[PDB]
Amino acid sequence: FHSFSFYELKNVTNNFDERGNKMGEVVYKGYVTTVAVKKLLKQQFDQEIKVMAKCQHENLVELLGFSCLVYVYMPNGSLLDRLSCLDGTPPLSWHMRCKIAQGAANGINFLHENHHIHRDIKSANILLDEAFTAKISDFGLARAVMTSRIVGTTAYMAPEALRGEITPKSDIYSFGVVLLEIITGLPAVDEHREPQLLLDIKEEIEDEEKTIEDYIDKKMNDADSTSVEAMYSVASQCLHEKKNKRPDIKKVQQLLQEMT
Ligand SMILES: CC(=O)N1CCN([C@H]2CC[C@H](Nc3ncnn4ccc([C@H](C)CC(N)=O)c34)CC2)CC1
Repeated sequence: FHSFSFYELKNVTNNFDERGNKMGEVVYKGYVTTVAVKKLLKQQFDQEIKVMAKCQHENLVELLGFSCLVYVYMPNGSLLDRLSCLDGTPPLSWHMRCKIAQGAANGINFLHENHHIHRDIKSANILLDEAFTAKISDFGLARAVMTSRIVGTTAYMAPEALRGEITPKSDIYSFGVVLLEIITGLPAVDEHREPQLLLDIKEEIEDEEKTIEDYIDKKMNDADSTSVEAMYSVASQCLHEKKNKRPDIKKVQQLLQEMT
């Protein structure tokens, strides 16, 4: 990685302009080569560099350098934003959704093959490059087992992860939630919606209260029941309450390939 100075990153962000250079959180839009600057805690900074040095893959965001963490800028933002058509972007087609799901699984496979647990798999952490290729980001919580500090997004977390367990099996559950967001175009949690949690639609379908067809994102024109049901079957297997009954990432990756 390339080592940068604080002023060397201050003026590229136009003196950290909150609008306009602010992307979110804090993340700022600079130029070196279009880049994403994450200004931060110190413990999570060191781990982020450690994971990025060993983990290089086409389905993982690339770290450019450090100071502040600089990444190559993903022109099509997050999968979360694209699924909600944020800022007027056109809906993702079923064909693109399938490639994104496959790409995300390839990224998680690489992390797991290298004995790494992500711990924060979610659609906000799946970035999209110039060709809409899935790029897994945010390795600040990533680990190479119990914990007193329960971390992550509750809407995506496995039951054992909320109880304090750290296991690659929890990454599988979280990926299952992402797969449901891809099928439905719905956010994992919505307080102004019934059911509030998306993972709960699995129960509604299993109890025959509703069908998968009832939940298919209506903002697509190219979905077919066969591939939609095959992705839902993967999502359902991933969302097993018993961690040992979930498929490993290699089986998920295998099932998503047989889908196309
Ligand atoms: C409410 C509203 O307007 N928005 C629109 C903007 N949106 C976000 C803002 C951050 C953004 N992050 C990144 N973009 C591009 N490349 N890139 C490389 C690494 C990173 C990040 C540090 C990691 C990450 N997982 O975010 C990025 C993704 C889209 C929030 C909702």
